[PDB]
Amino acid sequence: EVVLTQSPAIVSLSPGERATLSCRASQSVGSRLAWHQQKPGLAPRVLIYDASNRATGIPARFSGSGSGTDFTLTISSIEPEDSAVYYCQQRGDWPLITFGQGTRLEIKRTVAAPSVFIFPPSDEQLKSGTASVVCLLNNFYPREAKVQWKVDNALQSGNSQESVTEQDSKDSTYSLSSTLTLSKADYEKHKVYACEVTHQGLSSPVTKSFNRGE
Amino acid sequence: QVQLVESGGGVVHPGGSLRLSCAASGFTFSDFAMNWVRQAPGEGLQWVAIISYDGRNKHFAASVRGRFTISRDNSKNTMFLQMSSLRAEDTAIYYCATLGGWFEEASPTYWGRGTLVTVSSASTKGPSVFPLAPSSKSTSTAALGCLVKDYFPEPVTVSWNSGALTSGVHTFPAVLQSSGLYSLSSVVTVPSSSLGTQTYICNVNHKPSNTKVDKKVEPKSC
Amino acid sequence: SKRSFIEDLLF
Repeated sequence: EVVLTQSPAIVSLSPGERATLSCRASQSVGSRLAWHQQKPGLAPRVLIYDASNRATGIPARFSGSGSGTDFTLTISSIEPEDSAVYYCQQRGDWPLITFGQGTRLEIKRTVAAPSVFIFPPSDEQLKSGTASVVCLLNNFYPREAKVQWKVDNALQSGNSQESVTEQDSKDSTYSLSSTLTLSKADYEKHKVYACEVTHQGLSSPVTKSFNRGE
Repeated sequence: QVQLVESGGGVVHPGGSLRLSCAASGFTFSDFAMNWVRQAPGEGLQWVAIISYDGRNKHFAASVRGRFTISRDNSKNTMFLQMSSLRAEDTAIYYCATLGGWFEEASPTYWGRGTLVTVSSASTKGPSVFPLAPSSKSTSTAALGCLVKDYFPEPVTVSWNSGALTSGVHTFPAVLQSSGLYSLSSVVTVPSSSLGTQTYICNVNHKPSNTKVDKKVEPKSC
Repeated sequence: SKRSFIEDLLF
């Protein structure tokens, strides 16, 4: 019944600055509101209980406030380790617990260009009939990156899939891997396999190519 | 220390049934109401069910009501979530947790480690581990990795050199391919001066399908 | 039990 709405959906900030996360309830819940932290890949952890009190081992830069319908979680000296998703959860309707949709905190850092490495497919996979070509972008920021495979100067589509690691807790970078899946026949019918990366850290688009059998 | 460990996760055919258990330790289990919370693959927390301290009071969210039953045994510090008529929306990571209680002074909040439930008609299939070998794709450091392809369901855990190699390793999140199978890759940056000398083995663990595959990645002739 | 009596009201 008690709907919780969280704002903003996403917040990007530089270290040492201050984040303010909002959680509004569809009806009054008094001080019976808690904040949880989840670094993706790990389970949640309680952060604030009773809307203003810190939980075990929570550093003093975290602070909650509010009562009734409006609530805020404040982080005063943002650290890279605070890159996480934050949830609010009410207990006013104790048989009926509800969570907010979540707010993500991304840490800003100095712009870092990706380290781009291409990986030719392994002969072992080739004799299975498939060719996977892997393009790795390593330790970059910001996250926005365009990866475009080209085979013999022909742009590709429908045959690539991408996966991004979560922001690292210490250096605040991202890593991306684009995988170009191909038939054993189509692979052997072409020479130049390239991976063109567009990113803020690169002055010009950068193309990473390997020539089959060369 | 207080610990909550869930078990019973796995792939289950649509319409089928699965039974999840939560083992508690380090706190007075019988004093706490217990909840189940689930999380879709990239979505937020969604409260599922609550069982009272004594076990005679239960409540379920509307989406699972009439399909889920909940029980607890205070002599074993265990709780059970019995799911039935499972469908695609029930695919989630499932946590057991205490979420503050109803007292004026909130009771402690403990979170379990979580267990993965996949509702899918696909069969459990082990991974094909293919090398990503070091080549002229190096900078100054050299990148190598393991390509874990065509497995179902998640999780796979990748360690390097039996966990001795941790710095610089990136295991990308798994992606469901156009075949209903998962593909994952793990990479690690290493000094190029050690490629001809130090052995690099990736250790892929796929507990759902019985497979522990160890692959040695050798440098390409290049 | 006391607590159970109130918890019936909440549920």
